[PDB]
Amino acid sequence: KESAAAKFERQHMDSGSSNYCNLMMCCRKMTQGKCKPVNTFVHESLADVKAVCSQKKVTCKNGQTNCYQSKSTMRITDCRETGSSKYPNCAYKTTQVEKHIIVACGGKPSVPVHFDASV
Ligand SMILES: O=c1ccn([C@@H]2O[C@H](CO)[C@@H](OP(=O)(O)O)[C@H]2O)c(=O)[nH]1
Ligand SMILES: Nc1ncnc2c1ncn2[C@H]1O[C@H](CO)[C@@H](O)[C@H]1O
Repeated sequence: KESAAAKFERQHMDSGSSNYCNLMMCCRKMTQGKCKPVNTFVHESLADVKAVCSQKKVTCKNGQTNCYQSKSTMRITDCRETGSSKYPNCAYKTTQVEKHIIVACGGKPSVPVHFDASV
């Protein structure tokens, strides 16, 4: 069983083309069983992302208060399923932007365990 922190790294970290999401959603296993409809990859170092856990506290979309917002914008890519997408033939629109990220943090040490939003 993969931990929440490991799942966060696999689905969201790509510390670092229109086919980017199509390749990544597949390699990171977000197209098995169903096409994950929306996902965000963060291109900052794992250290910079883990640091968000000690940055600005904000409320989580689900109501929890263990969420934090990055102090700076970060380079991210949003992958969104296209209308033509249909499992097992998933298809994604890739959009790069620079925005702040909001993540839920948990564990000891407190590390990201869920990508909540970009803002
Ligand atoms: O900007 C956003 C907002 C939400 N999500 C994702 O959308 C899914 C539904 O909220 C969540 O993934 P999960 O199914 O693993 O919990 C969350 O990570 C993103 O990737 N980016
Ligand atoms: N605010 C949140 N805090 C922690 N985990 C969350 C939150 N929203 C969704 N999740 C989920 O993401 C985790 C993925 O490992 C699940 O364990 C479940 O907690």
